Amino acid sequence: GSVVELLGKSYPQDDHSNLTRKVLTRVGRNLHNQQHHPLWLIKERVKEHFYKQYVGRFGTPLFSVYDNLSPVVTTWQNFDSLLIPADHPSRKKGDNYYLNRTHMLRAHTSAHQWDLLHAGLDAFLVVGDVYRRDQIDSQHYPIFHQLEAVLLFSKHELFAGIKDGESLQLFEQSSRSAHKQETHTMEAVKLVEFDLKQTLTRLMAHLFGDELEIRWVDCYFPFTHPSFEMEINFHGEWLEVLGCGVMEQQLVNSAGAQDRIGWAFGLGLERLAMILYDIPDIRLFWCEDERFLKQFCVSNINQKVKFQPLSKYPAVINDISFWLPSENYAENDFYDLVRTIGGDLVEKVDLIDKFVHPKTHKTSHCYRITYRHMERTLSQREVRHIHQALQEAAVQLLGVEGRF
Ligand SMILES: N[C@@H](Cc1ccccc1)C(=O)O
Repeated sequence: GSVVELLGKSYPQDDHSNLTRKVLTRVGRNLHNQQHHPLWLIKERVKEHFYKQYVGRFGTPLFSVYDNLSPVVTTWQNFDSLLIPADHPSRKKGDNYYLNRTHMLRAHTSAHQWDLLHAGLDAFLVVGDVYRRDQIDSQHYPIFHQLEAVLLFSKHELFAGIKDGESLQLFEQSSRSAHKQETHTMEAVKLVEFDLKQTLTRLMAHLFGDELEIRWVDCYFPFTHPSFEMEINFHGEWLEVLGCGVMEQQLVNSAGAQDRIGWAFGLGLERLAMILYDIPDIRLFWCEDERFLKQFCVSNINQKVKFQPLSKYPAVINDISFWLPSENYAENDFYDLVRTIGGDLVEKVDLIDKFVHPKTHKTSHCYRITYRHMERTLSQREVRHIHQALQEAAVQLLGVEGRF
């Protein structure tokens, strides 16, 4: 219709609006605040590291923790506050859940960094549900959870370890390099980067034990420089679990935190939980199967959980092919439709073939859908009927022409 009502507020619909009822109905579910949920367990262990295991020169900073911020944010909060350019590909309608042109469900917990800095906070964690439009497989879900951490330092704290530290400065006017921002001194950046990497290495040792294999990968974000991803070697592959870096000075200065340099990080809770607990499919976080959920009810949050694998059920594979409409088709629109109709019956969707017809000039797409339930065997009848409903919905709602 013309308006969406969410959390007591009204959003007029426009050309950017792309929310689905299934996604909207999970706003407020807050799995990260559900006692004994694995995502809540990871949040509680990370909070304990900051409460008891982080120490600086001036003692432990008191990190305040915000786990109940509304996910409805403006484009300015999600993008402009973090220096994301207007033409950046992360803003595309295909990849984000937009209530309208002005409001969206946050795609990251970094959407709250400016506001919390603007409130005068120098040490904080944000934990919350985040929303992205993407592909369907065992590692991707429309809703996932992140833990954000921000720590700011004055020159007095950063240089407290040396007698003439008061003569050193956070800022200078030089040039941006791979190692630093144009207005940062190398003296400050090396100390901030070291504290960021040391804190994260220690936290991973406090979540996983002492035999973990991690590596730092240099990368880019518009809101940090220098920036890194931490990867964990798991099942023979290097997997990214977080993004981090030295906060861009324009962001810190814009929020009113003058004379501070900071580090920031964003952890993917499902990515970490899937490695820490050997959870094979991200749909298990949303299931109500006691075989999965009972395993995370522990008396001490430091108990090493040894998750017991669930039985794996057979799959039913079906292909769906259709001619795309002349304009405006996006693969994410089809993936959203599969999530709406197929739901948690669908393990993955792969685009396996595309071609252009010589006479009509139309593009054909062929998608392979793997139906596999996490809790039971699927009947051939339920998959056949659901697959047919998906074909009808694609023609009616996406304007495709069936090749069926
Ligand atoms: N917001 C980034 C992670 C990040 C957070 C903080 C600093 C740098 C990177 C993401 O979602 O990938």
